[PDB]
Amino acid sequence: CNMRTQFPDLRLIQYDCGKLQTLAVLLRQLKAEGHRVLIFTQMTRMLDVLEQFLTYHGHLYLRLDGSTRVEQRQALMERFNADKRIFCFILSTRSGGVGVNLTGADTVVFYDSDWNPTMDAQAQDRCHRIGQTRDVHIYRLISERTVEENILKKANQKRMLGDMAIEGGNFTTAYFKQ
Amino acid sequence: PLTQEELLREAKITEELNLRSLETYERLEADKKKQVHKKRKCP
Amino acid sequence: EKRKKALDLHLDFIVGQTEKYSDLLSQSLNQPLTQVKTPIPLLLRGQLREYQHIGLDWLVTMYEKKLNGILADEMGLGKTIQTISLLAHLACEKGNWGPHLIIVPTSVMLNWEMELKRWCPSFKILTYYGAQKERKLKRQGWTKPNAFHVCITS
Amino acid sequence: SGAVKRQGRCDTYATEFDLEAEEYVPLPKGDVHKKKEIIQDVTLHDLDVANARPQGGQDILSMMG
Amino acid sequence: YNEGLVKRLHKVLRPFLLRRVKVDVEKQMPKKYEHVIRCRLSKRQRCLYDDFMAQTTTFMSVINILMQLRKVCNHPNLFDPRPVTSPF
Ligand SMILES: Nc1ncnc2c1ncn2[C@@H]1O[C@H](COP(=O)(O)OP(=O)(O)OP(O)(O)=S)[C@@H](O)[C@H]1O
Ligand SMILES: [Mg+2]
Repeated sequence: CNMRTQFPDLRLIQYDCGKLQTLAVLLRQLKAEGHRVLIFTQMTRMLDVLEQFLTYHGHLYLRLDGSTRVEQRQALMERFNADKRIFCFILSTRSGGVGVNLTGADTVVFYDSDWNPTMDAQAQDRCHRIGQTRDVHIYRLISERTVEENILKKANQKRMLGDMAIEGGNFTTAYFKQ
Repeated sequence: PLTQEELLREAKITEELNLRSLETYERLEADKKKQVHKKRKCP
Repeated sequence: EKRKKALDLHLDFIVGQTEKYSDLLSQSLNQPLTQVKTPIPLLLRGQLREYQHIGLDWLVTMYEKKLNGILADEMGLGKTIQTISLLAHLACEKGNWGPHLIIVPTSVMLNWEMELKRWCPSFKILTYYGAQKERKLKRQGWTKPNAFHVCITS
Repeated sequence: SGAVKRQGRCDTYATEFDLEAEEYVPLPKGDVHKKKEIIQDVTLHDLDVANARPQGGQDILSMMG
Repeated sequence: YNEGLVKRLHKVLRPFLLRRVKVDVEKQMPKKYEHVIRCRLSKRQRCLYDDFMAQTTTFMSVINILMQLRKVCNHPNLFDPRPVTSPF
């Protein structure tokens, strides 16, 4: 068989992407310290490549790629919150709605950043919501000297605009009473 | 053209019906969730 | 040169009208008996948190002052519960049993129906899901007074 | 070539046991049947060797030879 | 930065908008931290990125180039996997 057909080494998947190397280091550290990770990406093909990388490294994962049926989504949520073996839960930022309660994890890794910081905020709130009993750490991976720095700059500008506009004013009844 | 008291009485009847419906939906959902979690084998 | 002055005077007029509205709202909210003016709805049949009660009071103030508003509470603070409490208050005290329309995303529709039935079973809830024939059948005779109180639709 | 390679047990079954002695592989994300066109660099000597010491039949006689 | 304009906008939006953050309302809430990690590109990624940035100057618009660069930064396997080599 080895003399009959040759397949690309699974190792070269990580070698061809610096994000994958940094994510391998980060995921090994997180599993050593005993945490659970949510990986959010904008592309489902990136979900497939992440499946290859995670299966190569031995991290058990579940997947909700926005094409899964609705009745399956609640089952996946319950399984992930109940099972302590599942290390990662790869997700698409634009999917899942608002009804997903992923309080089981305690770490969020954004493989790529959305242009709209509200979508990233919803992805974070998927794990930072009420009823969650651990500190939440958000990891954002950005490729140096690429468009991703522009994406992060745009997202930060939008966040600053939101802080100026809505968060700047108290917008509560306390201001009217005072 | 109905008055407030008639609306309150109709609200009471509809409240009874809606509570029945809510209880039935809760029972069905709980039973389905309990049945999903089951997993066994054979000797 | 005149364009800047015209824009400034128009913005000043808008700011003045908005300041009048804000002053009216502040005067309405300052009425004494912490000192929440609006009591809990007798039909609410649930326990609200303090800030939810404050939001209910603000919503009732907006209704009385006849101003439309955005409830931008963060996720999980109970925006749906606040809306249901507002509707229960209006129906019980104001008599506003009138047909209300709630447009929600399709995924959240069943959850909203569940919340309406949990908090306010009194309301005759109509849900507008289904195919064209089912929707037409569920419509039939909905112009009748006191035929449906709240409608949920996508 | 009729070359069959087993890559692994599907990833969906990686949670059933704690020690299975298996290598798991994700589900393929394309179609079941694929056709790929590639450019092969060969020499005349390679053709001569392939047709003089054949090993493409995958039969017992090829192994024997 | 002209704070007067921001204050005027706040005044305009004041009677209609009601906002509450979980920080001020739900006190028994775990803290959150945000980390940004920089990553470098592989040789394959660098070559594909340079090829696309060269395609910027000539039919592909800035949007298509933008999407291709985002895909390159994600993973080069999104374009073409490394071939499975077999005899002819
Ligand atoms: N006073 C209360 N008593 C019991 N449960 C409550 C109370 N207030 C809110 N909840 C619960 O809070 C949860 C969220 O209610 P919602 O009103 O839908 O929050 P939300 O602001 O709509 O969140 P999103 O933005 O829709 S995801 C529900 O499961 C309610 O049962
Ligand atoms: Mg809601």
